[PDB]
Amino acid sequence: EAIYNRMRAEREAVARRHRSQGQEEAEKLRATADYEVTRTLAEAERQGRIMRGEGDAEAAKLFADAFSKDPDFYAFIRSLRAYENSFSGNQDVMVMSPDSDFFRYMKTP
Amino acid sequence: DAEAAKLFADAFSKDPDFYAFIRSLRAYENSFSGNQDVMVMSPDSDFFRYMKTP
Amino acid sequence: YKAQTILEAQGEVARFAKLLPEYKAAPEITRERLYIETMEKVLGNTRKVLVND
Amino acid sequence: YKAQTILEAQGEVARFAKLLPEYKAAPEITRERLYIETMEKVLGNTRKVLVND
Repeated sequence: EAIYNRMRAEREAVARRHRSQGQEEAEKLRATADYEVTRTLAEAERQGRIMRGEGDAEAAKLFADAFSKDPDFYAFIRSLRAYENSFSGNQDVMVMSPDSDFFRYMKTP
Repeated sequence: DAEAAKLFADAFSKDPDFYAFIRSLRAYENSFSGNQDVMVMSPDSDFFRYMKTP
Repeated sequence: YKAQTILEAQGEVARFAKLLPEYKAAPEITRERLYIETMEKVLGNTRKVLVND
Repeated sequence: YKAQTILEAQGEVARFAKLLPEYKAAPEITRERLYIETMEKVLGNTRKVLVND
């Protein structure tokens, strides 16, 4: 029985070695495949970034000239839109005062 | 990293102030993107200068 | 990682190079517009408390 | 995304260009109306505390 156990252990050793070699080869192939996939995706992302930058610059030109037509009024309108967009959520708390100039009509004449 | 640093230096040497402005704005956008922080401003702040009456 | 970071650096360089002349043409308006957009985004993302000091 | 950004920029430019002459004719009234509307919306969207200082 001891001899049988020893030979069985040796055969299991050989089988495990063969399977481990196969797994190593598979892992190497998968690693190089993943590298190639990442490189292709990075190249595509770089081209997409270039396109996005081109679009942003083109939009910036029109914004710049049409808004340099009148800077102060655009600043006013854009700031109001920013206030509305930022405070649209109800997760914040705002503290005021009856002396604040918006509530100057809250106080009676 | 060395190659990327060389590219970035050669590009942004044209105008450092504008690059700092853009990169800092993007950093502000990215860092605060998580809804886990609390900010305490004042109505007298320069950004909220148009919240006062004309 | 090396390939991806080099390509991303090239993309960012191209974007900045394209964007720069438009700002150089009209600095103040572009500065104001970008500042307002960034502030509205950051303020929308975070909770706010407006108290006088 | 590039095409959409350009289209939205054109739309916003058109809206501002149309709206500006109306402002230039009578600045005070339209400025006050826009300010009041914006404050109405922002105060309606947030909680209020009116403690005196």
